[PDB]
Amino acid sequence: EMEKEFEQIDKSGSWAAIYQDIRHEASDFPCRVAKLPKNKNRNRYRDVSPFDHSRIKLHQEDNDYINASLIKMEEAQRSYILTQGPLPNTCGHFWEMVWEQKSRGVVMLNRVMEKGSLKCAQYWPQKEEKEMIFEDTNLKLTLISEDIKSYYTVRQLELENLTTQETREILHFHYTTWPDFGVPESPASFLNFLFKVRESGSLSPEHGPVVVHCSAGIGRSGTFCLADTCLLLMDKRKDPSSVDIKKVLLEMRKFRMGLIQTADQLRFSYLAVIEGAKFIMGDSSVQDQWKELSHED
Ligand SMILES: O=C(O)COc1c(C(=O)O)sc2c1sc1cc(NC3CCN(S(=O)(=O)Cc4ccccc4)CC3)ccc12
Repeated sequence: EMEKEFEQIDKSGSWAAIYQDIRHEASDFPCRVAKLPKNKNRNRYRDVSPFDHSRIKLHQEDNDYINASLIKMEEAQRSYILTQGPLPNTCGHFWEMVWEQKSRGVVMLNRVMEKGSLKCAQYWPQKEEKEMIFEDTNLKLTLISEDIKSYYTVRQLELENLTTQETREILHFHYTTWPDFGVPESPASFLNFLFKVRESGSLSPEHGPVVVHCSAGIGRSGTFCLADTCLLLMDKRKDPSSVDIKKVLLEMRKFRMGLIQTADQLRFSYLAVIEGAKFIMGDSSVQDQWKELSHED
């Protein structure tokens, strides 16, 4: 169905119309807390807000607000937290959220500078010997190691609750070559990275939801989660034909606005899912193929 649909859309060249259709149907819920005056400086973009019903609340009495949404995919049985790139004033909240939600993985799909502008704060330590303390949320963060590939880096971080002295390992997955409002180089490079996240165990139901972020937390992040959810649905039923990508996206859009930002990002999601289906249905060669085609070395 999906590969048929994909061919029928490319032929008619109607990706824009298909994408706009989803924009039209998409849920609309209030974002009243996000729009409170006291939270203006907690939002990176005026027009990108978490719905009240699905927002992550910080466990504090001062101000519980963070620009983050819990995407809870009931049928798939996987949850994601989509959030904006933290601001210089919300890095402590970002890590507070990771701690409180018991996340094991953070997926970052942007660079700190893109198109000459700063799309995200430097919210993690770049050097082992220079750890970060977030005074406001009483948290310590230390770079333990990093594994740099050509187009993505995986970092091991240690997060410490300074109140309890409890520590956890966070894995940081940083895709560095995904342009804003753009698409990955190929399905292969995208899937190579997604499977890295998967193979880390960071997506396990044993943990809290993985935190996923680019700059606004909706375009690239939306693309990432849609592809992952569709592959997981397909996997559970071992039935690629049972997956309706647009339906999955619309469901996801119940939890955060604007997920997937361009028609081509939607088109790419189809490509990645169709290609990833090969692995799901038992082709044990494609994963090595993606690794080679990704040029990660
Ligand atoms: O590929 C990417 O990751 C692109 O990421 C983005 C940016 C970046 O600099 O990286 S800026 C930006 C996005 S997405 C986005 C959306 C946006 N506004 C959208 C938000 C979603 N809506 S909606 O879901 O339709 C609800 C709505 C909100 C406001 C007005 C009208 C409707 C459409 C406008 C403004 C800036 C940005």
